[PDB]
Amino acid sequence: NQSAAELVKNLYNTAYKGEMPQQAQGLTINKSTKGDVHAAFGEPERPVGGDNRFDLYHWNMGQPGYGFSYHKDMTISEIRYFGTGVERQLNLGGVTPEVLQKQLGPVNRVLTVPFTDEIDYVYDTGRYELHFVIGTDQTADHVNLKAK
Repeated sequence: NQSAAELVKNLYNTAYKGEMPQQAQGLTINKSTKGDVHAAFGEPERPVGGDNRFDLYHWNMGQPGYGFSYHKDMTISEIRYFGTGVERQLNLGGVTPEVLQKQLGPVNRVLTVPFTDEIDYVYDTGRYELHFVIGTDQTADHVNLKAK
Protein backbone atom coordinates (compact mmCIF):
# COMPACT_ATOMS: atom_id res chain seq x y z
CA ASN A 1 0.00 0.00 0.00
CA GLN A 2 2.99 2.31 -0.85
CA SER A 3 0.48 4.51 -2.81
CA ALA A 4 -1.08 5.56 0.56
CA ALA A 5 2.44 5.96 2.08
CA GLU A 6 3.70 8.21 -0.78
CA LEU A 7 0.42 10.17 -0.39
CA VAL A 8 0.99 10.81 3.37
CA LYS A 9 4.62 11.79 2.50
CA ASN A 10 3.50 14.15 -0.34
CA LEU A 11 0.76 15.72 1.90
CA TYR A 12 3.26 16.31 4.79
CA ASN A 13 5.74 17.88 2.28
CA THR A 14 3.38 20.40 0.59
CA ALA A 15 1.68 21.25 3.95
CA TYR A 16 4.85 23.35 4.79
CA LYS A 17 3.92 25.65 1.77
CA GLY A 18 0.30 25.93 3.03
CA GLU A 19 -0.90 23.97 -0.01
CA MET A 20 -2.11 20.51 -0.86
CA PRO A 21 -0.68 18.52 -3.83
CA GLN A 22 -1.89 17.46 -7.32
CA GLN A 23 -5.14 19.26 -8.42
CA ALA A 24 -5.00 21.70 -5.45
CA GLN A 25 -1.41 22.74 -6.36
CA GLY A 26 -0.68 26.49 -6.02
CA LEU A 27 -3.79 27.25 -3.93
CA THR A 28 -2.22 28.73 -0.75
CA ILE A 29 -3.88 29.17 2.68
CA ASN A 30 -4.41 32.92 3.54
CA LYS A 31 -3.09 33.88 0.03
CA SER A 32 -5.18 32.25 -2.75
CA THR A 33 -8.87 33.29 -3.03
CA LYS A 34 -12.38 31.74 -3.57
CA GLY A 35 -11.97 33.12 -7.13
CA ASP A 36 -8.71 31.14 -7.67
CA VAL A 37 -10.36 27.93 -6.34
CA HIS A 38 -13.29 28.40 -8.76
CA ALA A 39 -10.83 29.22 -11.57
CA ALA A 40 -8.99 25.92 -10.88
CA PHE A 41 -11.89 23.55 -10.01
CA GLY A 42 -14.96 25.17 -11.58
CA GLU A 43 -18.24 25.51 -9.66
CA PRO A 44 -18.64 23.34 -6.56
CA GLU A 45 -20.85 20.20 -6.43
CA ARG A 46 -22.07 21.84 -3.16
CA PRO A 47 -21.05 25.51 -2.54
CA VAL A 48 -20.76 27.65 0.65
CA GLY A 49 -24.29 28.28 1.99
CA GLY A 50 -26.32 27.37 5.07
CA ASP A 51 -24.59 25.09 7.62
CA ASN A 52 -21.91 24.47 4.91
CA ARG A 53 -18.84 26.72 5.09
CA PHE A 54 -16.92 24.72 2.37
CA ASP A 55 -16.92 24.93 -1.40
CA LEU A 56 -17.22 21.18 -1.96
CA TYR A 57 -15.83 19.31 -4.98
CA HIS A 58 -16.89 15.69 -5.23
CA TRP A 59 -14.39 12.94 -6.04
CA ASN A 60 -14.48 11.96 -9.74
CA MET A 61 -12.75 8.71 -10.89
CA GLY A 62 -9.11 8.89 -9.65
CA GLN A 63 -9.52 12.66 -9.01
CA PRO A 64 -10.06 13.22 -5.23
CA GLY A 65 -12.67 15.30 -3.42
CA TYR A 66 -11.81 18.71 -1.92
CA GLY A 67 -13.31 21.31 0.33
CA PHE A 68 -12.27 24.95 0.65
CA SER A 69 -13.36 27.32 3.42
CA TYR A 70 -12.47 31.05 3.30
CA HIS A 71 -11.74 34.00 5.66
CA LYS A 72 -13.89 37.19 5.55
CA ASP A 73 -11.30 38.68 3.02
CA MET A 74 -12.09 35.63 0.71
CA THR A 75 -8.62 33.97 1.06
CA ILE A 76 -8.47 30.21 1.81
CA SER A 77 -8.81 29.46 5.57
CA GLU A 78 -8.77 25.61 5.26
CA ILE A 79 -8.28 22.88 2.66
CA ARG A 80 -10.01 19.52 3.13
CA TYR A 81 -8.79 16.44 1.13
CA PHE A 82 -11.46 13.67 0.91
CA GLY A 83 -9.59 11.04 -1.13
CA THR A 84 -11.44 9.14 -3.90
CA GLY A 85 -14.48 6.80 -3.93
CA VAL A 86 -13.08 4.35 -6.51
CA GLU A 87 -9.92 2.36 -5.50
CA ARG A 88 -9.88 4.29 -2.16
CA GLN A 89 -7.32 1.75 -0.74
CA LEU A 90 -4.73 3.57 -2.97
CA ASN A 91 -5.34 6.80 -0.96
CA LEU A 92 -7.21 7.65 2.36
CA GLY A 93 -8.62 4.09 2.55
CA GLY A 94 -5.03 2.96 3.13
CA VAL A 95 -4.15 5.86 5.48
CA THR A 96 -4.12 4.33 8.98
CA PRO A 97 -2.77 5.83 12.30
CA GLU A 98 0.10 3.28 11.95
CA VAL A 99 1.14 4.31 8.37
CA LEU A 100 1.22 7.87 9.86
CA GLN A 101 3.73 6.53 12.43
CA LYS A 102 5.81 4.54 9.79
CA GLN A 103 5.93 7.58 7.49
CA LEU A 104 5.84 10.76 9.65
CA GLY A 105 7.07 9.39 12.98
CA PRO A 106 5.19 10.39 16.16
CA VAL A 107 2.07 12.58 16.01
CA ASN A 108 2.24 16.11 17.56
CA ARG A 109 -1.39 16.07 18.91
CA VAL A 110 -4.44 13.87 19.13
CA LEU A 111 -7.64 16.00 19.22
CA THR A 112 -11.41 15.48 19.49
CA VAL A 113 -13.73 16.41 16.55
CA PRO A 114 -16.88 18.49 17.47
CA PHE A 115 -20.29 16.93 16.54
CA THR A 116 -18.63 13.55 15.37
CA ASP A 117 -16.98 10.27 16.59
CA GLU A 118 -13.72 10.95 14.60
CA ILE A 119 -10.19 11.33 15.98
CA ASP A 120 -7.77 13.87 14.53
CA TYR A 121 -4.01 13.04 14.35
CA VAL A 122 -2.28 16.48 14.03
CA TYR A 123 1.20 16.93 12.44
CA ASP A 124 2.82 20.40 12.69
CA THR A 125 4.20 21.61 9.30
CA GLY A 126 5.97 24.96 9.80
CA ARG A 127 3.38 27.77 9.78
CA TYR A 128 0.61 25.20 9.05
CA GLU A 129 -0.83 21.94 10.46
CA LEU A 130 -2.12 18.73 8.84
CA HIS A 131 -5.14 17.24 10.52
CA PHE A 132 -5.57 13.55 9.61
CA VAL A 133 -9.21 12.86 10.64
CA ILE A 134 -9.55 9.05 11.22
CA GLY A 135 -13.01 7.44 11.48
CA THR A 136 -14.42 4.58 13.64
CA ASP A 137 -12.49 2.09 11.45
CA GLN A 138 -8.79 2.90 11.42
CA THR A 139 -8.99 4.70 7.98
CA ALA A 140 -8.81 8.47 7.20
CA ASP A 141 -12.08 10.24 6.25
CA HIS A 142 -10.44 13.55 5.27
CA VAL A 143 -7.14 15.41 5.78
CA ASN A 144 -7.34 19.12 6.74
CA LEU A 145 -4.76 21.85 6.15
CA LYS A 146 -4.87 25.18 8.02
CA ALA A 147 -2.55 27.82 9.52
CA LYS A 148 -1.21 27.21 13.06
